[PDB]
Amino acid sequence: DTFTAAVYEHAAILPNATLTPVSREEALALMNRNLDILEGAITSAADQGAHIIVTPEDAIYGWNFNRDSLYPYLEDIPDPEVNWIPCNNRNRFGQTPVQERLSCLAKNNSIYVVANIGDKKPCDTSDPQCPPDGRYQYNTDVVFDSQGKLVARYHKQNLFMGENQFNVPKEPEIVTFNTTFGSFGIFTCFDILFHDPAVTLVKDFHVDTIVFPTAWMNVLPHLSAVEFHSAWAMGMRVNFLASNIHYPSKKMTGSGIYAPNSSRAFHYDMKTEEGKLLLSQLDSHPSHSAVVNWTSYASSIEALSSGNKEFKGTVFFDEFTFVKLTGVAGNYTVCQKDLCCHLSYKMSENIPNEVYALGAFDGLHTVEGRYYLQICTLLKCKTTNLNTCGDSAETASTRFEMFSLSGTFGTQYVFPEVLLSENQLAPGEFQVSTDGRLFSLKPTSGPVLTVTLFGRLYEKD
Ligand SMILES: *[C@@H]1O[C@H](CO)[C@@H](O[C@@H]2O[C@H](CO)[C@@H](O[C@@H]3O[C@H](CO[C@@H]4O[C@H](CO)[C@@H](O)[C@H](O[C@@H]5O[C@H](CO)[C@@H](O)[C@H](O)[C@@H]5O)[C@@H]4O)[C@@H](O)[C@H](O[C@@H]4O[C@H](CO)[C@@H](O)[C@H](O)[C@@H]4O)[C@@H]3O)[C@H](O)[C@H]2NC(C)=O)[C@H](O)[C@H]1NC(C)=O
Ligand SMILES: *[C@@H]1O[C@H](CO)[C@@H](O[C@@H]2O[C@H](CO)[C@@H](O[C@@H]3O[C@H](CO)[C@@H](O)[C@H](O)[C@@H]3O)[C@H](O)[C@H]2NC(C)=O)[C@H](O)[C@H]1NC(C)=O
Ligand SMILES: C[C@H](Nc1ncc(C(=O)N2CCC3(CCOCC3)C2)cn1)c1cnccn1
Ligand SMILES: *[C@@H]1O[C@H](CO)[C@@H](O)[C@H](O)[C@H]1NC(C)=O
Ligand SMILES: *[C@@H]1O[C@H](CO)[C@@H](O)[C@H](O)[C@H]1NC(C)=O
Repeated sequence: DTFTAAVYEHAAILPNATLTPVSREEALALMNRNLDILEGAITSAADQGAHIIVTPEDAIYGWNFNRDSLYPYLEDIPDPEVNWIPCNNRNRFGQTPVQERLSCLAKNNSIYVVANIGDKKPCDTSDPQCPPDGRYQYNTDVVFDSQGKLVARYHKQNLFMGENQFNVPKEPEIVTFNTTFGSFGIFTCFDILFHDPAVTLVKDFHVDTIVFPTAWMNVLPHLSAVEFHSAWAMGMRVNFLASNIHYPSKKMTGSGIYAPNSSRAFHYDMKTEEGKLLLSQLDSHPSHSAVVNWTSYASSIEALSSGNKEFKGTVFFDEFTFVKLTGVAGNYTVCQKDLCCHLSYKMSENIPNEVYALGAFDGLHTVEGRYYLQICTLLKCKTTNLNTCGDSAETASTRFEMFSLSGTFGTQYVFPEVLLSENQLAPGEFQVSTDGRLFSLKPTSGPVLTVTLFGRLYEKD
């Protein structure tokens, strides 16, 4: 059994903003301007045979808000158990025009629709956890099945820096929906960097596929959307539908359809202002059985290089211990604290004025979010100057005939990243071994920007 997956990257119409909160009518008009565009993508996807379509986080109202300015955009989204088709019973829960339209879009096009909107939950001064505002406001994913029925509601657990317009639920919501084309899990944006609910859906609830509305700000060399989201799908052995906001001025671009084996379709564009609809086939029940011990090989072998010239380099405000790669071929080992990284490589030719380095990082990230990292990276240094290794580099000229990366990871959550010039994925030019080695299967189709083993130690957060 297979199915056709669709994702839409959306150039959103943002509200004029801000000062005084708009009226419901002004809020609704903006939301309908965005919905008219999403309607175009949903209908085409459905006409092209897609069983499900994911639309981005904040796609209907954007991201510039405080609690009071956000309020007029919010609807009380009921509990999915309530058994409701808003397209067939429009006023069951009072004034709900957005839910009604999303329900009709899914129903009239006979397709599952995943969208991100805002939930309002009025509360009284009685419960202590109730805000002085008189309500809870949540960043909410809604899922409508092919008949227009609300089948899932997910309130984002992991809020980002300055997302002050929203609340966090007391307990993480582990939201799943079952279909004739697999079991589906859902989470949003920054959730992909945490354990709850992301890891739990995969490891405990055994979902086949994740639907992921995102409004992702790209941070090279490891946290470009297409790169990290496909790495997480590969590391977690799950299908993954990433639907992102298109806003190049904020480095927002990178939607795709990912399988456990490799990427299946992807989109990156920093040049145009246009959205993009992607479609691709996937297995309904892929194999999740291909287990990897990430420290196996690396903890068995001895250092591949001795007494080398090592230097400190900054990668996304994190201080990595690096080792320059000298020669068209080599074997290097570099360590930082409990982590030892090993690389075996051979370039297609040595390109002049292009420096590559092997980096190790074992520590806590703190800038704009706290999370514990263990990273082994083969990266293209931005320039020939070693103090530029770990800086955001978008192009490279060095292809590689072979690579084999590994590390002494103190975690089972390691995401394998392969990123080519210019922010292009490499399907299926690489594989991961049961030993925890990220290695090439052919010479790379294009020049390499990075080959990384991105590990998360959730317990040390
Ligand atoms: C989400 O929805 C899914 C889909 O509906 C639910 O999964 C279904 O659960 C049913 C109940 O447990 C399963 O029914 C039993 O099936 C076996 C036959 O084995 C299957 O053969 C199928 C046809 O070839 C095949 O689709 C199926 O799935 C595959 O399983 C293999 C592993 O073997 C895996 O590799 C694949 O990826 C895929 O999952 C199996 O191979 C029957 O023997 C069994 O017996 C009957 O019991 C009935 C009573 O329940 C009775 O009517 C009858 O007389 C027999 O005694 C059941 O019919 C069904 O296989 C399974 N489908 C899939 C695709 O998983 C899932 O439970 C839902 N989850 C939640 C949380 O709600
Ligand atoms: C993944 O592979 C590694 C390597 O085999 C596994 O880690 C190893 O786990 C064993 C336990 O089975 C550890 O042994 C212990 O050694 C210490 C002394 O050093 C002591 O407490 C005991 O003598 C015990 O035998 C071993 O040290 C450890 N190695 C490392 C580097 O952590 C790992 O658990 C495997 N995981 C799976 C699920 O396959
Ligand atoms: C690389 C990664 N990118 C990232 N992380 C998180 C969010 C996120 O959750 N957003 C939610 C809505 C959003 C609020 C800010 O304005 C825009 C819309 C962005 C977006 N991009 C990252 C991680 N840690 C620090 C910095 N960046
Ligand atoms: C869906 O169809 C119903 C009638 O079939 C119609 O009233 C409604 O406007 C349609 N909605 C959309 C957004 O297609
Ligand atoms: C790297 O290691 C492999 C395996 O030991 C070896 O075949 C290869 O020649 C080495 N290359 C260099 C340049 O050290």
